[PDB]
Amino acid sequence: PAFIVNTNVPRASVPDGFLSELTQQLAQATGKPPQYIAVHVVPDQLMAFGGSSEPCALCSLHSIGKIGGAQNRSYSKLLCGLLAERLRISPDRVYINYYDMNAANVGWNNSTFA
Amino acid sequence: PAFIVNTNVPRASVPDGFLSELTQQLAQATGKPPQYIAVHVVPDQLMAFGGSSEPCALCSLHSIGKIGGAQNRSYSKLLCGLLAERLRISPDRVYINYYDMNAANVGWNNSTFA
Amino acid sequence: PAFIVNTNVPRASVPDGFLSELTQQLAQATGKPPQYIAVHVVPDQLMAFGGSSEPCALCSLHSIGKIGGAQNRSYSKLLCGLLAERLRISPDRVYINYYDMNAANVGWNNSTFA
Repeated sequence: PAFIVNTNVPRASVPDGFLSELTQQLAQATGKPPQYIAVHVVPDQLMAFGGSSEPCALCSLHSIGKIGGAQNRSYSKLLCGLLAERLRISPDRVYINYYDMNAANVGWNNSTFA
Repeated sequence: PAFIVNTNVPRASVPDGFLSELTQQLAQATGKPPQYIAVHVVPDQLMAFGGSSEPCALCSLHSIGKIGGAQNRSYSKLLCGLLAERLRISPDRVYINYYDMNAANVGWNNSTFA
Repeated sequence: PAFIVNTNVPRASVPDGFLSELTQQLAQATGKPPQYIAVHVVPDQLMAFGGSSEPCALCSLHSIGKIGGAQNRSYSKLLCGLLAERLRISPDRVYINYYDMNAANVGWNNSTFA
């Protein structure tokens, strides 16, 4: 799974250990080994949410399965909670797009997961 | 909706008020309330379009509905127009990927839209 | 087609010519003229893969068709090879997501490709 967060929060406000925390919580949430979890945080962005430049985030979670109605509600509580606690972003200024990827459509290690 | 523009145009060439203009025009075009429109502009990128490093852009528009053949043509005229007027990017050096998101696959405010 | 690479490798480690090499090889691989290939490299990112911050990459390849099981295996061999040779990224620390776009969902030149 791959989790990406783009935010207008500055780099200095991203705590040491945040990528490691996301890796662990995402492994737990998705049930996938942490060795397969990729995380990417992009601070200092030029962004607005509802016209406003108050802290906000646009995110994505891509996974081969483990994506669905109940699972995605659960992920959103988890991830919005982490963004609120660690980056001081209000959950109502976060979008997370969930993508259920086909294994044939994910490249890794010179081949695909199919 | 969420609109992301990645461009090799430098930051200093992005005019003041650009994120607000995007937010407004996208609310009008999509019919969505402006409080739900998110916008993200990423200048100074290392990019090429058709092998050339002349001004170009790669963009995305994600929306829960309001995506389709005619609607996307209309969006592209609006958005290419704005990139041309405000960033001086030729419309023929812009790609815009459109995504119709299922409500269950968009997280916001600790839950999803489903 | 549009190919995006996000990496923690620093900007100074991206060799001269790399966007052109990508453009050329992708044109050959996809069969699309190079005039229609866009490439975007994003270095110096805050990323972890499998819990560690050795060189890694998260990439995407969007194309109108020319996406499928065998094709995508072939693209991954090519692209992981290039990231290994030019950026010194181990192919087991690369994910590439492949998107088969509908022509009506790709904006260009004030309209769509439909």
